[PDB]
Amino acid sequence: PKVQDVPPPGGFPSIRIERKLPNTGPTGLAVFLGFTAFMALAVNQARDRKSTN
Amino acid sequence: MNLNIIMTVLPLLVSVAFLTLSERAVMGSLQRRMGPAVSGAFGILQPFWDGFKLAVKEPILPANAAAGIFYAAPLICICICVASWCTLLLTDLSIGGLFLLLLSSLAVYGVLLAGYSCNSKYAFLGCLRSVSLMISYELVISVVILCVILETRDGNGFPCLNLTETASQTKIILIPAGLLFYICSLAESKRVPFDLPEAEAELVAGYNVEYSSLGFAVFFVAEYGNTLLMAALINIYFLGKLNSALIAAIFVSFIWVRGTLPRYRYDMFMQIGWKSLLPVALALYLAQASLGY
Ligand SMILES: CCCCCCCCCCCCCCCCCCCC(=O)O[C@H](COC(=O)CCCCCCCCCCCCCC)COP(=O)(O)OCCN
Repeated sequence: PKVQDVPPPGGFPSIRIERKLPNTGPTGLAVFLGFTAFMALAVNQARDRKSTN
Repeated sequence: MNLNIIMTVLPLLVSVAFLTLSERAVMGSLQRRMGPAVSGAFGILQPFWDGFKLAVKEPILPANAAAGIFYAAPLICICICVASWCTLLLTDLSIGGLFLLLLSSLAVYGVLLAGYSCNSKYAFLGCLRSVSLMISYELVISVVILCVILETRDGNGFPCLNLTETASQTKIILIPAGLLFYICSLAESKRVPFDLPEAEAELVAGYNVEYSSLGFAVFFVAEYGNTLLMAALINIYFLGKLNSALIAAIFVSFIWVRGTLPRYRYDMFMQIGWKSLLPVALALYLAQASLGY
């Protein structure tokens, strides 16, 4: 009939089409510093074990 | 004999069945599906249906293959899995983990024999590819074990590889070697990243696909059993005393990594094992050796 599916008056609200770049976070240097610290702690634990044994 | 063997074998069978159920339960959860619900209500009984049904299916007479080797391949795998678990839980063998390494080098035979049964020109290459992967990542596992033995000493100070003594202390120094042990364990179980088979095996290139009865059943059960053994070894060596929860968690981790990572091509994984994993494991070995006693 005279009533058909027509877009609502004023149009539809805007949508997002483009991609979102989310590459934020931890990087290489922090991992290196953390690994270095963990390795030092491991070396200390190793020495303590090797002496007690 | 001893009553302990019953107390080891029965838990392995139950656990392997629920390992198979877990594999799909996790994959469904990752893909917004649900655990199988038509087999029963709780879902506890889902694997038993598959095994019992596989028993019912009519046997197929062997074709153009030696009967002995065909029967032998399941027996070999079902023997290696049993010996491994029973030497992991019920023995005091000073070099017990070295024995486990030997038992893992014998898993190559089952794949090879299965390939031989096909006797196809394509299948000869396909089996050679699988065995190449297993031997290549077994070398790396051996180097990692060498790293494990430098840090493992007993109360009397005697160097050894007793699973109870390596388990007794947790050493954070070894964690760099545990990552390599975990990647190699993925490779030895032919998980997705190192799952060369699936792409080649869509067509009948050759594999355990030939069996379709009690023979096929044991292979799949053994596959999960080996994966669980690797999880136990990762726990016993790098994560302290044996914990059932940890073994299950490591298996779940295997499934998670499987899901999240695409497979590799033949050349790529083998190039990773020779020119990436092996130099890293050698550097970790030399570093641990140079740290000293
Ligand atoms: C840098 C610090 C400076 C100090 C020097 C120390 C050197 C590092 C020593 C630390 C020991 C830990 C090393 C971790 C293992 C990684 C091995 C090396 C990394 C690597 O080369 O990348 C790829 C190997 O990883 C892979 O891709 C294997 C496949 C991975 C699939 C399965 C992954 C499982 C999850 C990861 C393990 C996590 C455990 C618990 C979840 C090769 O690839 P490439 O071709 O790019 O390199 C070739 C480029 N010419």
